[PDB]
Amino acid sequence: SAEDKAAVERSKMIDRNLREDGEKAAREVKLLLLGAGESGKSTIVKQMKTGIVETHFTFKDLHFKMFDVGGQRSERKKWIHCFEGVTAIIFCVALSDYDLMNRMHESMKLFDSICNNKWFTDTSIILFLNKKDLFEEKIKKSPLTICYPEYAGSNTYEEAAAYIQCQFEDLNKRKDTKEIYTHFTCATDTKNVQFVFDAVTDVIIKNNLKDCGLF
Amino acid sequence: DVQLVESGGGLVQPGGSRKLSCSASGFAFSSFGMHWVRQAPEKGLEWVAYISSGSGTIYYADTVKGRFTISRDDPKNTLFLQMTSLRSEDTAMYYCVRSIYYYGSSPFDFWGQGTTLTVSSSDIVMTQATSSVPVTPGESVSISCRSSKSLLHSNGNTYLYWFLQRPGQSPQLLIYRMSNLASGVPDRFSGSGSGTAFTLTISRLEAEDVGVYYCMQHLEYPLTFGAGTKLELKA
Amino acid sequence: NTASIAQARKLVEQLKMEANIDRIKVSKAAADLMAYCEAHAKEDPLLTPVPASENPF
Amino acid sequence: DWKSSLILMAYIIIFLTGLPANLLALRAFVGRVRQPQPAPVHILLLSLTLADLLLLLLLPFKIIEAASNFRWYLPKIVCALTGFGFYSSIYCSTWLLAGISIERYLGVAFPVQYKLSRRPLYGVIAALVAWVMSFGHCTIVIIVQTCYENFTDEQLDVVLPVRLELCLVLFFIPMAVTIFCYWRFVWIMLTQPHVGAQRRRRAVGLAVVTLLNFLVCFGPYNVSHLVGFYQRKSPWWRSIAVVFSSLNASLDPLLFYF
Amino acid sequence: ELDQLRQEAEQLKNQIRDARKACADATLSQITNNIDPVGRIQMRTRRTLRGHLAKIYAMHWGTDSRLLVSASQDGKLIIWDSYTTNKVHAIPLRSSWVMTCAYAPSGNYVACGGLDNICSIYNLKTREGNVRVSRELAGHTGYLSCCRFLDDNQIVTSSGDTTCALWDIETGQQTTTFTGHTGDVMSLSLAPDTRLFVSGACDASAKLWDVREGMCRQTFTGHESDINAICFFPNGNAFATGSDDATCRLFDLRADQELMTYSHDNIICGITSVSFSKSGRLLLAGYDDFNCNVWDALKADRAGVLAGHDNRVSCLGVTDDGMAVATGSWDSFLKIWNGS
Repeated sequence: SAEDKAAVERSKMIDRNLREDGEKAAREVKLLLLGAGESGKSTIVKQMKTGIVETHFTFKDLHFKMFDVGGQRSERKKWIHCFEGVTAIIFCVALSDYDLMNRMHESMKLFDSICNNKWFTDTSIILFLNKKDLFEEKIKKSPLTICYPEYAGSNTYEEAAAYIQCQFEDLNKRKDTKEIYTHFTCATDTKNVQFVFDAVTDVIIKNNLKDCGLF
Repeated sequence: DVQLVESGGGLVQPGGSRKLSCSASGFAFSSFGMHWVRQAPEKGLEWVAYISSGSGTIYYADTVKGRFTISRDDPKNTLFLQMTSLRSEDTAMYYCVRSIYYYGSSPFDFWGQGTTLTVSSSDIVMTQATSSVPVTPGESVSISCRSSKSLLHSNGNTYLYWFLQRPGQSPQLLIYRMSNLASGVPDRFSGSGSGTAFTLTISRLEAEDVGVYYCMQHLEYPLTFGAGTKLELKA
Repeated sequence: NTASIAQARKLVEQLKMEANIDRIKVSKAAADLMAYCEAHAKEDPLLTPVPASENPF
Repeated sequence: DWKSSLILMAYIIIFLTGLPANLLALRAFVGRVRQPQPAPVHILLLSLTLADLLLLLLLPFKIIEAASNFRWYLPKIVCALTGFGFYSSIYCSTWLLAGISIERYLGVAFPVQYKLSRRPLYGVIAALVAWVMSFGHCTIVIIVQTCYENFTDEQLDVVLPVRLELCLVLFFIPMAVTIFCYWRFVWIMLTQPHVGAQRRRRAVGLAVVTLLNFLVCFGPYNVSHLVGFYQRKSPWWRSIAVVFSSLNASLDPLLFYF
Repeated sequence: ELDQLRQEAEQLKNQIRDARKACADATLSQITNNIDPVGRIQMRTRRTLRGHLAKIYAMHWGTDSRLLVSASQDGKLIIWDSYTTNKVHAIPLRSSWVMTCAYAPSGNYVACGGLDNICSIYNLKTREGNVRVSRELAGHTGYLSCCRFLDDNQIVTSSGDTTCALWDIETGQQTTTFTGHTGDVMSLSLAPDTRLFVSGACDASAKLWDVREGMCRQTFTGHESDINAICFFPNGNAFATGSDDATCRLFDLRADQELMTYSHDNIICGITSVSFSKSGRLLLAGYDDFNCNVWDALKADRAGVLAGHDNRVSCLGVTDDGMAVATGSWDSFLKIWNGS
């Protein structure tokens, strides 16, 4: 007829804009900032290049979106499925709260529930053990046994920091299908964005092989 | 504030060329289709050309096909109408009318001020009632309309449009799809019809209702305006 | 503390308001649902499908 | 004879296990293209399935040819059309497979560049290039035309230079590309640190078997072109070498099944 | 002091339960067992609306039973013409984490919200041809979980901060605040008279609220997990509840207790959406098993099954006239179902 065209033409123009928006979004990388109790979360936010905070930064011609849901203050199980299919999850843990129901134990508790999540079966996890400068000074006067009663090593920073990383890396039950990246950062560290870019490169490699049927 | 300003008119020799520019301000010009309608001196309205929102669909009247071309500039919100081989019958007041898919129809709600162009030297037929009717404030008027083809469609929509042209002002949409009241129109106006015969009723008359009433079908493209009924106050 | 007592007091006031309300029998309430379903069964296209003549979909 | 029976029998096996497997392969790949964000590999896979399905359509003609003990009872125009479509699909699949190897290699070598630059237009262009190049080069079957068999003195001086050019341009170029792309793909995958051990073997194994299928199926057919030119005679073992080429049309759905 | 307050609370709860048992003579199953069964129900997909590029969370129909509005995670609100499949409008969103959308009864406004904790109202009828945002309702400390329109100026908003609020449009202030829940309220359903509404929360409880006085009328319990779906009976004297377990429950406002239990052994997944037919005879509920089940509201018998989605059915509803049922799912598709 002579009036079906007008409605259809307007409708067809919408999918043209919808396809352009989808193509642009498909070229973007989504990151889920999932720290606990401001464990250096703000430090790593400024080092890259309200319910949920959105942060955009460009590194090596790749667009990154970081979502912070620390201000939600609600049951996580009712909205954590919205982040299914995310490229990776960025986890921030402060090493200085081991002497603060313990702050460190709360971090592992929420890490265990999030790493072993049904919606995050094969998602990449980037663990950021920040505040390492304060950890070195604190470990010289307060032993690690206050937080971990089973610790047997000395108070040297190198092994104490490694011990914390091993416990966090031992909380995942799917080591055969997912990988956790651990990086020690500080306020003056400038390679944090490179570490995130390196971690998401294999995720892109992971998706590239699935597109051609190799996975 | 929706605004459509027309410029680029004047005295043209026969066989010459001219271009009309319609500047759009105050609305999303990209999503609005545009129509060209001219009114010959002491005559009625007639459709000229139409351009779609995305410029994919373009149509012209049979009296201007080939000679006339229409174009739009979305970034500059300007509508163009290039003219070639201008004749003495092209002397009229050209209006740029915005049109979008609105309320399940394609209304002609806003019309431009118009520009003066002087050249010195199968279609559905809509038949109007008597061109002049004497009326006084406080009475009820009834304007009739006849269509050669049934404007009722298989989807239940009868594509009939009612316009009012006040003395010295551009036409204004009153009724679209024979039953719907346009925005900013008082509830005095009403529209009724069935297939080919249509009636527009004004319940309470006012001094601001003086003008010529036009009916145009949107069934086929090829939109045709009626002769027009003029409402004048009694002495 | 004060907040705990105030929270308990608010719950008590809410509970007593819900207790002293008029409750009709379940059988009477059940029959009301049955009557409405039977009365409006004809005007339910989901219940009794209409012919394709008057079906836009 | 025994040679005719063995050739005849293997064609039904490819026909019975190739036609269905290609059907679900096509319907899966057709839907993927209509799905949002189609990768260039999907278009290449769709074109490969069409070329593989095309080869299966004229397989009954080869069966009928082998049924009559290599005797042609059909009009010459039919065989020329039969030969043109059949041989074009072999060369079309050769370039489409090479294009797939390029896509796989670019995925592991430059994953960021591949993701940011992939568009369905590149897959269409690559598929179109393979289609026009294979079709144009395989017109010699119609131009030259037991059908497609021993020639006396004149076509021998004509087909052999064309057959030699067919092996070099149409096969050795994709063969070099396929080997180059898969050799670096295996090297990259093996030395990639952050890939799961179980899935790393799957990617390497699938890449190796695809390269072996390319060499095994398209190898003997193009070597006969080199062998025939050297002796200035049409090779007698061309028919059996063709059977290997048609075998790829059936294993391709299996290669992209799981 | 503080000790005796809890003791009197349990005594009040016991009295309420005793009153509920006293007014319970015969269940709905015994009364309805004599009437004829509804039989097997066959429905077919008439329209498949495509264009969404992410998981769909909202579906709400329009009052004209023709215009549809849907929300997804791509940050786009699409207004659908169900008769012609044409997309009337495409509204970009500031935040792409919208979970619910609402259609005004007048058809002039559309509201949506999500993890931004802001209910944004978009004007659909303006002099300009674009759709612009009109109001941004701020004040909730939790994610938006439901929004319903009473008129052009009043909207009830359910949020993840355990509290519900009644908002004003021309003045971005909370007219009344509804408190009393202990968990996040995930859904709300308005009564036909726009005088009362029911909200289901994560504490396996449903509360009946009065809009004008802004306080809870009654509290309904019986579920074992979080409540995700709610719908109001056409009478206004009953409502249906869908929880995180495989059980659907029908409650009576006047009886103030459980009436009928809808469950089956083969179902283990939860319920995301619940809707009623025109006559309130068919209970339609979406599930996490990629399937939709049609329940006989009077006999708890499974009348029919809607299997047309490859992902979880998140949103579902029935037209005002009840002619068609539109089902949304995480597979980024809308499906309209009609009977033969």
